[PDB]
Amino acid sequence: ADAKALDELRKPKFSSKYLIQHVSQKLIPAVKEWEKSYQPPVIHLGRVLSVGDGIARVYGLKSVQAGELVCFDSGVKGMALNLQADHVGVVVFGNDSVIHQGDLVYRTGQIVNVPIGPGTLGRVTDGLGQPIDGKGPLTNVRSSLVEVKAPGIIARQSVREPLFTGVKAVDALVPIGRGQRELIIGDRQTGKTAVAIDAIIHQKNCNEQVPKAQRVYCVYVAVGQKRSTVAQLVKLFTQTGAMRYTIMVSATASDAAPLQFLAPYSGCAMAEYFRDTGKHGLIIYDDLSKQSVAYRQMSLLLRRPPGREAFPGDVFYLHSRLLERAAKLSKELGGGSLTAFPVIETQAGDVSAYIATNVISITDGQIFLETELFYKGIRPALNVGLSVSRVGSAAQFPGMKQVAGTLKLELAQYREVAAFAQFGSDLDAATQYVLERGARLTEMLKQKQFAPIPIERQTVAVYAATKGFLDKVRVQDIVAAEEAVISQVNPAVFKILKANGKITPALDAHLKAELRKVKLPGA
Amino acid sequence: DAGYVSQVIGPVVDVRFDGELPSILSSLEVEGHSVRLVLEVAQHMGDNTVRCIAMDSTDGLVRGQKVVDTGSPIKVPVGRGTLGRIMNVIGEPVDEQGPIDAADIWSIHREAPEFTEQSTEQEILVTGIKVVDLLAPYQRGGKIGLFGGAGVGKTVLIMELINNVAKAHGGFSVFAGVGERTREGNDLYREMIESGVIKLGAERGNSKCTLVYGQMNEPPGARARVALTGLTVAEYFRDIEGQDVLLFVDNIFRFTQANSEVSALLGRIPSAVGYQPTLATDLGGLQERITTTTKGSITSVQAVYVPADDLTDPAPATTFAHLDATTVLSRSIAELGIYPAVDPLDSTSRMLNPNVIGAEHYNVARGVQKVLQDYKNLQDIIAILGMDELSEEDKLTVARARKIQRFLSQPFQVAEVFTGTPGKYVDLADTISGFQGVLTGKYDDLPEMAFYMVGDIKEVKEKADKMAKDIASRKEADNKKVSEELKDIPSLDKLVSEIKEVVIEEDDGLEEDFKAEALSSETVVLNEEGKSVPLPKKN
Ligand SMILES: Nc1ncnc2c1ncn2[C@@H]1O[C@H](COP(=O)(O)OP(=O)(O)OP(=O)(O)O)[C@@H](O)[C@H]1O
Ligand SMILES: Nc1ncnc2c1ncn2[C@@H]1O[C@H](COP(=O)(O)OP(=O)(O)O)[C@@H](O)[C@H]1O
Ligand SMILES: [Mg+2]
Ligand SMILES: [Mg+2]
Repeated sequence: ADAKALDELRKPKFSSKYLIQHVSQKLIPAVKEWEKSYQPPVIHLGRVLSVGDGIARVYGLKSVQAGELVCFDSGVKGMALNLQADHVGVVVFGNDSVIHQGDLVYRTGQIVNVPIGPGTLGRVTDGLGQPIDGKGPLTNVRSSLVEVKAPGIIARQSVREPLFTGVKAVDALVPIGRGQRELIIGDRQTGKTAVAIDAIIHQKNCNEQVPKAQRVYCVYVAVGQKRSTVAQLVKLFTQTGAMRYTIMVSATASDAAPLQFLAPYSGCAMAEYFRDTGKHGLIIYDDLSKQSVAYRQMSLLLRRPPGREAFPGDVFYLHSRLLERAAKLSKELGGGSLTAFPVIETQAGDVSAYIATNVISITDGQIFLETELFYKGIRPALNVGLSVSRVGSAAQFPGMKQVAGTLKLELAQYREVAAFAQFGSDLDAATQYVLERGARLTEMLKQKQFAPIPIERQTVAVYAATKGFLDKVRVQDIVAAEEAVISQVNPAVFKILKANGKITPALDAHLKAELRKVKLPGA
Repeated sequence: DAGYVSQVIGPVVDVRFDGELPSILSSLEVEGHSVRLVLEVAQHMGDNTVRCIAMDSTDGLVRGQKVVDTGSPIKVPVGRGTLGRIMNVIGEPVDEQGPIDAADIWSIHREAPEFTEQSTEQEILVTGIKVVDLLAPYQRGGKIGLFGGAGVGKTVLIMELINNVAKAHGGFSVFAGVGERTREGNDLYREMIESGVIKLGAERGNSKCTLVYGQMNEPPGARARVALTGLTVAEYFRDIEGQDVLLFVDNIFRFTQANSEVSALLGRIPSAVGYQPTLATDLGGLQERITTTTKGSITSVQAVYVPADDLTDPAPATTFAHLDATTVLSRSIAELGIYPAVDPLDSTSRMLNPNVIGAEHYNVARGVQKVLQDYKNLQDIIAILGMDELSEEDKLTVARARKIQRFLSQPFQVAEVFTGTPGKYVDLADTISGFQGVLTGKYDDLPEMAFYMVGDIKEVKEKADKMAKDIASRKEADNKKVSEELKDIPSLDKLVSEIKEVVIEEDDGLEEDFKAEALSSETVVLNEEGKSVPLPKKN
């Protein structure tokens, strides 16, 4: 059975010819008698062997590349994922009910690509770039690969520009940066998308204010969501005007599993146009926990062996190569940036889940949203003891950095005494004074939905709480007390605070003067 | 002569050879690829087919693409020419400054040093960190593990170990960035231009650190081999140069994780929690090469990420046996604001021995761990009672241990860019005597949080001077303060007038450089001849 005597059998050893001389003139009239059932032989095209569950096994396709767009004869696109010795495993970009056994598969020649450019700015596309908003095809646009590698060490620079989100629980405690990847992680219905929508809405308020190059172009990637939630979100972005700077990639729950797998890469390539041209991008991978489930479906049906929670082994590389494309480029590459907000949903607060611990180790910061802080009135439900940021200083407002340093510090003294509030001894006026002030700082960070705050109005509202001017206010009406602090304080103190960037001591006098001129209705 | 691509499933390529298969661990080059694709032979499949792992992405690979054999494993440049350079997994310069001018390129695959060429001497590597140098002192020539989850401070701790030790070392260092963020690989590169550890241009040879980077965007073949690439540079400075080396490996966990991402595609059924069946011998094959021989020395500091703060996970639990020192960073210490967040009990070193560091350093180290374990057993009854009836013998062991938890914290030189206070270097004799006074009871005179974020014992003693000045402030509230306007304060309307005019061009900068090409509404495919045609109108 060894291959030495088996390849020796290539040499002729027949020693008789009473079949070779007989059937050679008998074979061609026998093949021609059944040639109605012969499909024509295939070499560089493809032919479907088996199709099912969104996976086509394709015979032929000799010269296809790995990860290459193929096209079936019914018009539906595919992607050659695992090139095996006798067939090609193709994931189907759509419904596999139009594919039969014996359909011709056509190689398109190109690796998978999406339209990128200024023409995508304002459109709702699917997970491959085709517009689903019903506004015609994409004009003023060009094609770019979805699998661009991340910029390396020599291409990047340090994250120094802020990119405020408009949520003062974020912008004071967990400051985002301009090329920073920050995770928004929490349970179901804890306000994950809210924190990300308030970031996109706040960029529209800032893009009509900054000189043409600090403008931030948002991309919302809606993976696995239902289609009516996405339409409920374009309606919010159009009535706000945020849809002028926003692209929306939406591979919904009815789409195929390779469309939801590819939509974070499709949306990142559209957001990489602004990073690679000197502009600034902001991408939200909403339900990145749903991309890994879509990628798990393809690999289990490509018969790749499962791992932790039946996920593929390379599911860390699924999210690490996606998020590392969010960078801040150097001056020789334009100076542009791209900051990512991936969203991971946990199950019953289990942070120790498999996909959850991967993206925590990939991203810079975390925004933890707990469902028990959500029902205590704290909205956004930010867990301050768990939400960290890698940049810390030099990526927030310099005026906020003076007044939020004594907020992150003084909220730690509030949590260290909350495990000592069942006895009620409250000795030596220390554990009771910080329990009165720390309760007045968590009510400061509470804010509404779809109404982000400018950073000059955030660094004045928390100026008024870490310092005096709110010491004799009840903890039930601080949320209405800032409407005195924002409106009744003379609004030219915000213009000089926005233009300076820090709280100058000439302005520290007027911020202490005009905060005594206001009458707070707390009584 | 050469081989051809038989099968591409993810990052794992099957290459078939018509006679003369390459060896296992040998390097293969793929001919005709867009970039330089390097395959390392993982196994022999059996029907004249080898199975490989790719060092770059396998997108674009064609079945039948020509693959040549280099006849050797992955060889990288080593020597003085790699100092002050950033290297790839395969030895390419990714710092965009010429080629790497290094002689005698070395294979990244060798076996461990033998049992006879092992050193047994134990000299203390003084760090400057008073939780490291007191409770789990490091060993020069030994192996240090910085355990801890995500966000507890492994990279900041390994950055303070660089500017304390690797700057005042004299010998060469090697940073091996294995599967980490490219942002912090750029932050390490840029602040070693400023500190002078890496010099560029004609003074390149005066550099003291070789960078080898295999970060998170790389495929799992490159992440699984870049820890051998940086170790090969450290093994050249140990063996041939005879020097003392500092090998900093950020997240050796990513070496074990990258071998797990290819393990099921190499045809291995999985072991426990989800790692490869070869988890203890792939990690043990790497860690035993990082030793101090009789030729030279390697002092290795390795960050070890524990998944979800679980020290019982088998990838950090396998690393514990390979380490002389162990710095377990805890999230519970970090959430109290204590930095570096070193667990004072869970951290262990081979140097914590009275025959090595002396019975005076040893007894104050065990005395701190005694009072800190007693505080951990008293916090059960404090939350039920209140700590007011403990008759001042257990209230003294609470008040002394709470001073010790603050005094184990320290400002770092690399952490002043996000904290504000400058870092402190504490000497070895200055922290043994500082922790003796809190233990024997010299410094109950000082308040409890005066020990927080200081250096020497003469800094807490002067922080209690500042803390009792500033609480003797805030006594006057009438006048002669900044809030009166007639001193130097302009009017709020005049202050607005010094705002410089910023302009807005209202066009968002999009019509100036873009090549808006035409995208076909039709789909365009290739026929049997390879020629571009429209899709045939037949379903
Ligand atoms: N700051 C806030 N103030 C008030 N309500 C809020 C706030 N943030 C979120 N909510 C509300 O909480 C609910 C959940 O918010 P959101 O949709 O962002 O959660 P989610 O985690 O994305 O949920 P799902 O898992 O259903 O997608 C909604 O009713 C939303 O309006
Ligand atoms: N020594 C330190 N001093 C002060 N803050 C620190 C220190 N180490 C870490 N931190 C804080 O905690 C975070 C975790 O640090 P990092 O080294 O990035 O952790 P890891 O590598 O374990 O994720 C930092 O971004 C910073 O906010
Ligand atoms: Mg949502
Ligand atoms: Mg790290």
